[PDB]
Amino acid sequence: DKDLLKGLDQEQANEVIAVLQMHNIEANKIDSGKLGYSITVAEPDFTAAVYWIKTYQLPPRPRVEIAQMFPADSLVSSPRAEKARLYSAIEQRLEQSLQTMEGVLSARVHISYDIDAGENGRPPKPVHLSALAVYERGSPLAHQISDIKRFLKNSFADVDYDNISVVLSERSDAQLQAPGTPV
Amino acid sequence: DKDLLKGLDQEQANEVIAVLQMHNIEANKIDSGKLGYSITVAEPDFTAAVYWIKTYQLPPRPRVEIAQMFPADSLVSSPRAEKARLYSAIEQRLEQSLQTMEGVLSARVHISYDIDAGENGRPPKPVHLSALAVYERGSPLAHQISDIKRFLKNSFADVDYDNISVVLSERSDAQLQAPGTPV
Amino acid sequence: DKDLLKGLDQEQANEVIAVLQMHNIEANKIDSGKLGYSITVAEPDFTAAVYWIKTYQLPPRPRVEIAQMFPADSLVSSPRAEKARLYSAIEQRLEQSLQTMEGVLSARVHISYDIDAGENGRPPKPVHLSALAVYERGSPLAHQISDIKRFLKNSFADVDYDNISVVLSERSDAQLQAPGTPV
Amino acid sequence: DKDLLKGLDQEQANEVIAVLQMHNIEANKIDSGKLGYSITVAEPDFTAAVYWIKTYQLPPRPRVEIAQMFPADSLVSSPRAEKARLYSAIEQRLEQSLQTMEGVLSARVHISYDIDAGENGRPPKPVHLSALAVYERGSPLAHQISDIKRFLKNSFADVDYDNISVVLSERSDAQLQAPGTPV
Amino acid sequence: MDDLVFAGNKALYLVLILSGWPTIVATIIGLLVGLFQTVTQLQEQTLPFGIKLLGVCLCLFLLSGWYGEVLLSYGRQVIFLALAKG
Amino acid sequence: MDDLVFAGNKALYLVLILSGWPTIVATIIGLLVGLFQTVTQLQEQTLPFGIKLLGVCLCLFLLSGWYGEVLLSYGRQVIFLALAKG
Ligand SMILES: CCCCCCCCCCCC[N+](C)(C)[O-]
Ligand SMILES: CCCCCCCCCCCC[N+](C)(C)[O-]
Ligand SMILES: CCCCCCCCCCCC[N+](C)(C)[O-]
Ligand SMILES: CCCCCCCCCCCC[N+](C)(C)[O-]
Ligand SMILES: CCCCCCCCCCCC[N+](C)(C)[O-]
Repeated sequence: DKDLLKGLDQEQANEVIAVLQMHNIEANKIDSGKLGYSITVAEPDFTAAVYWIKTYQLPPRPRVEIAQMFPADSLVSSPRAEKARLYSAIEQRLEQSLQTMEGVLSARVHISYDIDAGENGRPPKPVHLSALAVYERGSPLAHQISDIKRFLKNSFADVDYDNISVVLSERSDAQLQAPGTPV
Repeated sequence: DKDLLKGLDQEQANEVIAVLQMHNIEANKIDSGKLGYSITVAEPDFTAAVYWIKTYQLPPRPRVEIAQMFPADSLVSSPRAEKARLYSAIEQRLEQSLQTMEGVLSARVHISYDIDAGENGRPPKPVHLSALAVYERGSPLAHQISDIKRFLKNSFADVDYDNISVVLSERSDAQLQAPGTPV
Repeated sequence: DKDLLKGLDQEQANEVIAVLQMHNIEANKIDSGKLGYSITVAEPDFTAAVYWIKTYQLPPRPRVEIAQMFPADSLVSSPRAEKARLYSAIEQRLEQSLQTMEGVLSARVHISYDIDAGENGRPPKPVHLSALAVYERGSPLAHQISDIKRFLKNSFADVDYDNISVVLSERSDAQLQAPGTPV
Repeated sequence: DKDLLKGLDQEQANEVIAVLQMHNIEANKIDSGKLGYSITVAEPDFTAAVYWIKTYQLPPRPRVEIAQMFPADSLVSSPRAEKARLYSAIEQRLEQSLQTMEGVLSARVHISYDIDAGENGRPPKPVHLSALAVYERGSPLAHQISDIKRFLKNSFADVDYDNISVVLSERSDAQLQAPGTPV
Repeated sequence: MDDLVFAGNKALYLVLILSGWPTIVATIIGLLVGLFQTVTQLQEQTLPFGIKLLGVCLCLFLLSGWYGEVLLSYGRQVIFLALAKG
Repeated sequence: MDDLVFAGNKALYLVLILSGWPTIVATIIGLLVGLFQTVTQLQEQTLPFGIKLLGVCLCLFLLSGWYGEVLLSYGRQVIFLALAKG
């Protein structure tokens, strides 16, 4: 067996396994504890596995949130930093609320950070919002965009339907059958 | 066997192997632990391997992000350094969101840093955006530029469709068959 | 065998090897560990090897980046220094993005450093950009300049097509066959 | 055998060998480690070798770069010093970029240091540029001046084609045959 | 109103920030020299002054720039708050 | 403003070097007279002051000509800068 990757996290490993199985590559996950997980494949599949790891840029980088840049361990933080932490917490709370709606599997939300020129004496600017979401198969997406827009509009003090962008997509085909073992 | 490279990391090694396999050069990856990975090839292929290493300038440099220039552990932070870390984190969070859209494999995003003036005295100037992305084979690229533009427009306080550039490309042919071993 | 060079690094060694092989000179690489790499050639080829080493000025110098002159790990940083590190990071991030376009092998980018005046009490000059790129054989260079210009224009707050210079070139012929051994 | 020089560096010794070989003088390079390299010739060639060492002023002095005058690590810097380090880095970066153009072997760049006056309360003068380059044999120099002018023009905020000087030269004949040994 | 309260608060905040570093180094030098004079028994009293003068002047050289950028930005801000009403 | 930068930095450098010499002399004398009291194990308040005064007066008798040269040079230079534009 040939080593593809070592020292992976659990949530990196399960993503790599998922992407290899989709292309009919049988892979194995091994746990070394403090050394993390290792991924191995057979030689006939080695070439393909390498090319897919390249194409998808695996393993995935960790997920980024703006509050990571303003750790709140400061001695004191400016208005600019406080207003950033605030907005970054509202974004996460909204994504978690949308995941509870009917038939939504996952979503992402973005808010226009007015903080760029907070506290230069000038007045603030109206807010804008963007959302992505994934639906179960057979959902009337067109009829479901209205609900999302309606829900988002009243979460903020001044928002116009014109300023809300919504993009929806359906889930891909289910991967239920196991890949074939090399002869 | 002749040594091409030593002391690589895991990402550098997999990128090298991928590019060599594409040109029909069979290569071997060896792990020395604390010394990293080593790459070796047969003599008949040594010349070619050297030429391709030179042409692609492997092994790749690590990826660059603007926040690396303004460590938060500094004794002092100015407004310029704070706004630099803010924009450097929004760019990354947009790239991570685009990777979730239907049929995208990877993407890159750029924002106009107006922070190179203090936003003082002179009023601030409108934002510009650029995006690059890669698509699965058989995608109507022309019809897909619209979605990206729509999604990006509302992510900031003031952006015009005229100020958004989008460049798309398709994935190359898959490298599935293994290279032949030298006689 | 005659010693040409000692204590080279890995990248220097592989550069020298590539240049010599192109001219039909068989060379050998030896590893001394903490003492680096050594390059040796046969006597019949010594004269030519010396002449080419002079002509190309090998071994290559380390690559220069502007931020090296204004290290961030320093007690205090003048505005000029911070304003310099910002640009010297944007340059590198654009190079790294261009390398991802279809068919490009490598690129270099340059930006006009307006920091060479503070422009305090003064209107800021417009930005100018220059770019160099190398393409795979059989690429329609003429039709590819447009994409690059379009992409670069929106990277900065105010850029005119007239202020963007682009120079393209094709890859040279591949060196695949091995050089002949002296009789 | 007579001693010409001792305690040389690697890159001094190689230049000396190259110049003696070009005039039909067979020379030998010896390594003493901590004592550096030594160069020896036969008595019949001693006179000629001394004449050429005088005429070319060998061994060469190291390259001079302006940043060596203004170290980054002094306690304090006036604006003039910082501004000089900045241009002293842009020169080196442009040289390294031009060396990647098609068929260029080596190049030199010079920039007008306006820094030697403040231009405070005053209009800062426009920039001037000079470049030297060496080409492989069979290059249409006349047609290649345009490319370099076009490329350098946009590297700075305000440059006129009139203010750019470019001087080109072809490579000399190749030294491939070895010199004859005294009878 | 809140603009008044904000600007007045910020004034004290800037005093604190700018003055803080010199007073820190003058403290640390005072403690170290005072200890040294107990570790080896010497009853001098100008030595602290001689050292701390060099200590304070050095960091005034270092921070000379940030001092002017902060005060300019503050002055522009308060002039805007005062005059730009509509 | 390279002129304001220069005149402002030089003023502080001149303060530091003009004042340093008397204080250095006073400190070295202070230490030696403090030591001698320890090796003699004999103690009084006044001996160090008495010697310090003489040490500083000699320092001034010697250097003072150079203090005048330095101050005149700076005095002219700043005036020429102030009225340089015309
Ligand atoms: C006894 C010295 C008291 C100095 C109080 C004022 C501190 C700021 C001095 C101006 C800024 C620093 N520098 C070096 C240009 O002078
Ligand atoms: C006592 C506060 C600290 C000293 C600095 C006072 C401000 C002086 C004027 C700053 C001018 C800045 N400059 C040269 C960029 O214009
Ligand atoms: C000797 C103590 C008083 C010296 C006062 C010098 C004032 C310099 C004002 C300008 C400071 C800011 N700077 C250097 C950027 O111009
Ligand atoms: C205790 C006296 C303090 C005087 C401070 C000024 C000293 C320098 C200027 C006076 C010099 C007099 N001198 C040496 C020319 O006679
Ligand atoms: C008793 C202390 C008197 C201090 C002031 C003495 C007068 C100023 C010095 C005048 C002479 C200056 N000098 C030495 C350059 O000629």
